[PDB]
Amino acid sequence: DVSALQLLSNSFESVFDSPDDFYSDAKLVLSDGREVSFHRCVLSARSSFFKSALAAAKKAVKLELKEIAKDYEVGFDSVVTVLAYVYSSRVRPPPKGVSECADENCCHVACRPAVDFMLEVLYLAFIFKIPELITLYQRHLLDVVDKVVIEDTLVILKLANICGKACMKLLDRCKEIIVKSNVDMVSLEKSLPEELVKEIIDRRKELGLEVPKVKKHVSNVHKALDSDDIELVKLLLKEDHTNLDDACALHFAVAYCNVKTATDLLKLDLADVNHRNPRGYTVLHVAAMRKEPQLILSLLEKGASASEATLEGRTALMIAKQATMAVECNSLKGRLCVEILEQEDKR
Amino acid sequence: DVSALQLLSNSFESVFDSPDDFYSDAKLVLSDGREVSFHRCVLSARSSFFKSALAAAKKAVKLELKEIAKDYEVGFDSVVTVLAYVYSSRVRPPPKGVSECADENCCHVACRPAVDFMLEVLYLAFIFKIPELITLYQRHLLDVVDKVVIEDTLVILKLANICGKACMKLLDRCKEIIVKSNVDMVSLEKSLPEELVKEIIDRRKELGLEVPKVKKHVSNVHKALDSDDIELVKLLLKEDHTNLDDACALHFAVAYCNVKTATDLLKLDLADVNHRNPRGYTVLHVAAMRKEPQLILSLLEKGASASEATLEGRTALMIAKQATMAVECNSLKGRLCVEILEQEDKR
Amino acid sequence: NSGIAAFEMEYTHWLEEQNRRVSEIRTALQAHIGDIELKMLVDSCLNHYANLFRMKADAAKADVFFLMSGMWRTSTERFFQWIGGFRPSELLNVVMPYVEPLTDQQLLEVRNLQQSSQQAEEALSQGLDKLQQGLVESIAIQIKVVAPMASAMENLQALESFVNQADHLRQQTLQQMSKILTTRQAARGLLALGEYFHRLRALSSLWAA
Amino acid sequence: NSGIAAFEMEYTHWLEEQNRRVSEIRTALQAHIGDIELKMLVDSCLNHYANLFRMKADAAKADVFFLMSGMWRTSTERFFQWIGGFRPSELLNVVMPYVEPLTDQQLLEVRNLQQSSQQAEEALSQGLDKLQQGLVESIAIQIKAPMASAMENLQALESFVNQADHLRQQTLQQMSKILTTRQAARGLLALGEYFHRLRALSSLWAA
Amino acid sequence: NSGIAAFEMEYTHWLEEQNRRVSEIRTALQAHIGDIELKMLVDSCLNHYANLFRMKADAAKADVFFLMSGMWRTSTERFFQWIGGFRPSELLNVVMPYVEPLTDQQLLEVRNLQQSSQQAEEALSQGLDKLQQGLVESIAIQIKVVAPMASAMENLQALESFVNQADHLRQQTLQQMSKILTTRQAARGLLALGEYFHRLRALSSLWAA
Amino acid sequence: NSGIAAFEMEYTHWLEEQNRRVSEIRTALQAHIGDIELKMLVDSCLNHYANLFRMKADAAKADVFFLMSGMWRTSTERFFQWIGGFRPSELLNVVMPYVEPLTDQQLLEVRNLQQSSQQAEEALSQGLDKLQQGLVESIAIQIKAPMASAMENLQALESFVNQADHLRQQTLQQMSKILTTRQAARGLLALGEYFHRLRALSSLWAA
Ligand SMILES: CCCCCCCCCCCCCCCC(=O)O
Ligand SMILES: CCCCCCCCCCCCCCCC(=O)O
Ligand SMILES: CCCCCCCCCCCCCCCC(=O)O
Ligand SMILES: CCCCCCCCCCCCCCCC(=O)O
Ligand SMILES: [Zn+2]
Ligand SMILES: [Zn+2]
Repeated sequence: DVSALQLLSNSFESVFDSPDDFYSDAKLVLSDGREVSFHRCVLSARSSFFKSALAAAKKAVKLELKEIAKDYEVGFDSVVTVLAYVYSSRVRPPPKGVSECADENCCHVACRPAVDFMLEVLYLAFIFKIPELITLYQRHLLDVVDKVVIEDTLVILKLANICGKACMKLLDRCKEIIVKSNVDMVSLEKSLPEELVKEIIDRRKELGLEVPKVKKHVSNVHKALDSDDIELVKLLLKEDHTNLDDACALHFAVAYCNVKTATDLLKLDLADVNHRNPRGYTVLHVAAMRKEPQLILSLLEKGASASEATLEGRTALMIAKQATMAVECNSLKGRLCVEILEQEDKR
Repeated sequence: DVSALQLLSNSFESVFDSPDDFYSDAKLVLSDGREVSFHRCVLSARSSFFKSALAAAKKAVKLELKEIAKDYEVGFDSVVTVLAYVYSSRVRPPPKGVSECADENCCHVACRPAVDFMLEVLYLAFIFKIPELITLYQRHLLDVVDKVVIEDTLVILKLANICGKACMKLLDRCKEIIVKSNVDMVSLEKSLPEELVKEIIDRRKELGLEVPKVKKHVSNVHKALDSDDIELVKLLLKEDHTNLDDACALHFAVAYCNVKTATDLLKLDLADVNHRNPRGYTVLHVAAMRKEPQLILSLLEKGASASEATLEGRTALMIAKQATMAVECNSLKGRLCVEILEQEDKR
Repeated sequence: NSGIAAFEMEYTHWLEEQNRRVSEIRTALQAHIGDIELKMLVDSCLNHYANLFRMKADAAKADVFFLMSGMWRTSTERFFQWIGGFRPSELLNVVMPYVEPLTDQQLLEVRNLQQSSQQAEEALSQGLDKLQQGLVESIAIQIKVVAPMASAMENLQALESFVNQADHLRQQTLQQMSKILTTRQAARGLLALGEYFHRLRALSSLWAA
Repeated sequence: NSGIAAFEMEYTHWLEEQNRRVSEIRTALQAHIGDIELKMLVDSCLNHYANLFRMKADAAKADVFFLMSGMWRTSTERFFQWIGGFRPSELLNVVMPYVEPLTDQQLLEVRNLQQSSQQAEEALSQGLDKLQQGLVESIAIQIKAPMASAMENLQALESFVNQADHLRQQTLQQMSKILTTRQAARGLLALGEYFHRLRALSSLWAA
Repeated sequence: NSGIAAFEMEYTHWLEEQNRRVSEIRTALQAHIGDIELKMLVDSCLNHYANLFRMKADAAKADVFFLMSGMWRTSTERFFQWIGGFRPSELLNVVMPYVEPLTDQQLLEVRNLQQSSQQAEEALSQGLDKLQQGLVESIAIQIKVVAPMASAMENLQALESFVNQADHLRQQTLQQMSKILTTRQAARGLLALGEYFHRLRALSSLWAA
Repeated sequence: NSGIAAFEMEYTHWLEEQNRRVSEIRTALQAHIGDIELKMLVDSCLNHYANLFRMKADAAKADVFFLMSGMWRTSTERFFQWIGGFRPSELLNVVMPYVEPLTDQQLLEVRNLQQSSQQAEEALSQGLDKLQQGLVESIAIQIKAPMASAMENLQALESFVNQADHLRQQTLQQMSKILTTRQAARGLLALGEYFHRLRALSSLWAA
């Protein structure tokens, strides 16, 4: 009888909506500081993970999310959605702004905020061992992954590996997408664990694709830029074995290295700032992807052209808009960054 | 989706099936002393009565059902059924023996155990304020009452009046069934509250049905039997104005009076034992219905004939079988009465 | 006086015992116990009233006016006091519905008892009126003149005779009721009377709140 | 109820002061005084009765059943009780031979006082009897709205006691206004000796 | 002896300060702090090693044999003992992979340092061997016959001369490493060396469990 | 480590009792006493060496590394320490002039024992060199299985030190069986004076 079942669902959803009025006996604390109240029986029945955790904690109950789910920092709205599904078997939608970016032209289907929200909910469903939610959100990400940019597909693949064997479809799809694209070897090495890098290189070389080796001196420059050794890169360039254009040292410093290192690299002025890379991004594009205001300001004070587009036709303003969520324009890093970019573009 | 709701129902049914494993925080104790462990959140959500009672008890939580009910003694299987429906939203059939009588020819659709179980569940649904169970079991009793003996329809009408306005259809059907039959005025007065008897008599008068005036001497003897008198009735029978057979005093003493009074009135040997009253029941049939072994043994040792049948053709054996629950023939007064009458029939 | 203090303490204890015997008869009626064990309790209650009348006669041997004044009882019963106690015809009417049903013989006997109680009540009332007029007249001449002891003793003897005869009438009314009714009927009526007195005292407490 | 204990103590002290006032008038009457000396004793006796009436009203607010019971008076006195006190026409008959000789005007005034007081006494007695029977019946029905009836009937009893005491003092004062000084003193002397001998008699009897 | 007691307590304090310094090195390296503040910690570490060598020379004057025994070091370190310490060429080889990447100039400088260290090591080893045969031969004579003190005296000075030369070789090796490498590379190499020594101490504990 | 403190105390007392037995055998040889008492003194000294080897083996169980360092001996004797003790071939060279005169048969026996002792010493010294180099490399790799290797290598060192003490006992037994009582006594006296002179000379570098 579906009516009585829906009445049960409505009653428990009303319980979740006001847990103090229905004898809430436990609390789940997030990484930000906020907390969600929940009842021990419901989550001891719906999930095996919480049953084991609660039986171990009992040997007013607080559960630290940063300890049980440790491999991915999840937000508040994702935890709210997962717990709402646990109580009422109903997928509660996220509030406006969280799963939407700051680009009014973006449909907010594949932009970065929506991907991040979907990742957080899928990881929560994996940690809590809820197979139906896992399958539903894995299907969501498999439907959307074909439109998201490759740099975010890297993060999707990372989290798919975090979920182990429960997300085989998503992991294989992301691996195929990453293999088919022309991702730099340094990006793979600095974005994925050693196992994934080895697997991707083996699968790429097995398919007969172009897997060029890294120049030894260029690799030396990259590790020097990774160990905060500006004087090392200087002494190596004295040898004239490498050039900053062929090594893309600016792209590396802006993407992965520290802010002060990239600043010190810019203060030497021995590299074309508007130079591109095999993926087609300029230094200003990587500065927009990082959302670091000091890099964008120092690049604009050095002549960075903001009117250049990528291979897909996307400019720096679009990158800044699609990297920030709509909450910040409706840590003030994203907001400030996009504001500065907009100001420079209008000038 | 239906599958998710079914999974919710299954999880909470498993919760009810093992309350100590899922952190049970409340205990409903029955009238006998048995306890059922339940959780405060589920019943605070589904039942508003339980919410108000748990909110007042919270001012280690136990609820005495004999006190918040205090209007109808309820067994254990009916309480289990109501709590199982509260948790999992599905009705669970009682163990065989609770809703079945000792008559192997009875289909156990309208016999006394089934009616008693249905009434217990209906009263529980009324007290706990659950309208779906109220309507369901009101439907079951309405579908069944037409094939039940009138002496049980009296109890059904009593419960329908106790259960307030939530069972108007049941109350109206029971009143119609009672006023249609030829139930004596004394039985109505002693089996129903004052307002119900007044309403029934008003209906009987306005519907054209006859309501004979109570014979002043018959009423005097009935009050003497109600006051446990033994010496006042010898003067009323010595005044040549009343008559035990004319007043059915043996039937009255066996049906509604105490055991000692009926035994003494029978030992006076001043009335025909095999006399049939207006309804058509002998003293042996009334003794079998009352389920008191002393009356049956004293009747048989003095000459009570067991081969007579009532208006519907049912003999005393069928009544003694159909009055006891089946688990008792698989308080031991029912087993005692059935076995005493069976052993006496063997001699 | 020590006699009145003793009277007030004994009367308190009488009320306590009345409460005990009424509660015991409640328990006995509720357990539907047999007539034989019940009759001893009935006779105990009647004996207890007999002891009340005896002690009232003893108290009268000390201060007839105090007993007649009713000031040792609470306020609401005083509306029904007549020559040191209650008026039997009304208590009989009060308890009549609770002893019912009565047979023809019992109804005739009780109604005849009621008539005899009524005639005795009128005769005692008239005798009291004549006595009190005689006291007015004898006091008037005693104070007008500037024998007195003999007249005092005679008038106290007359008051003592009145109170004693009224207590006799009360005791005879009780015992005659005990013969016109069966044990069961008598128990029912005595229970009604006891509850009447208890509710009356409770109401007298409500009027003093 | 400390109110009744307080009443009994105040009434005892009233009796002592009454004894003092009777002694002062019986001593001044035998010394062949004039008018100044016999006007203050009467003004003080009258004030003392006024204080009696105030104290009786105070006791009446505290409790009515005890006051009506007359158990604060003596047996002899009791034989004369009527709605919380004595019957004025009989005490007037008692004192009449001692306030003689009266003039024709005084005689007519006294007889008119007697007729008016007799009619008021009869009407108050009948009203109290009717009230008492109506409360008897209402209590009988109540045992066999009740609180409202309780306080209304208690208020009615208090009101009747108040009107009877009022009439008592009105009769007092109109006598104090009709008569000259050399008439009231003889009546007060007779009254005082009457009460003292009556209390003596009662005491002697009670043994 | 007082000198050896002082040496062992002083060495305890040296070990505690080495631990603290390492704990500060790693912290600075992780916090990605700038070169200027890091250079103070680097030269402080070198000064601390210099103080170790100075105190070792002082202990060597008191009892050269104890210093050569390695008892003041843990058991596992004794497997690498040579005239009071570790083999510089092997510790440089140990730390080489962690200071990587080296420039071509740095690579030539380090391998030349390695060759000079190896030849100096061989020359000191041969000198020590010659000392040991001269001591066996000179001691053997003293018992056969019934100058001896003067020869023992020169022989005590020869042992101290060897340990002094080994400490000088160590200080030159440290100085050349501090001159070949940048501040960050030098810090990385010192970090590798410190973790190497700490892991050796942990293993030395582990063999005694 | 209480075991090493106990070892140092036992070895000190061993040295004093050794000094007493050397003095007793000195007096016995110089007085040219008969073979029986001298043989008892010989057996006492051999038992004392056996007790030294037993206590050294026990100390070796506690800490093989300390025993191998030879630090527990005095500084000058350390120059002659081969695998945890003295080299038998060198002590034989020391005593050669004092055990004279030897017969031709005794000379042949001494030279053959000397060749066998030299070969065993050389083979064990080579084995120790191999052990030390392999431990060096394995520790170097481990820092740059570890527990199992630690246990196996501790067992290997314990076995080597036991085998060296076995050689010491075997050479002592063979020489004590080859030599007559008087020659053995004179040789033991020479050996004891060698150690006494070594300790005395060592004392001057510390005083
Ligand atoms: C068997 C008796 C049944 C009840 C009879 C009640 C009617 C009799 C009335 C007299 C009761 C006497 C009790 C009053 C005592 C008293 O006034 O002190
Ligand atoms: C001016 C006074 C003339 C003589 C008056 C004599 C009678 C006066 C009556 C009024 C007072 C009655 C005394 C009774 C007091 C009481 O009942 O408590
Ligand atoms: C910048 C230095 C990096 C690491 C260099 C390791 C090679 C130098 C070897 C000398 C280390 C001296 C520490 C030993 C101290 C001692 O023997 O007492
Ligand atoms: C009875 C034999 C007499 C000849 C003795 C010759 C010397 C034998 C040397 C082997 C024993 C060494 C004694 C000390 C051993 C040690 O210091 O560990
Ligand atoms: Zn978007
Ligand atoms: Zn059946």
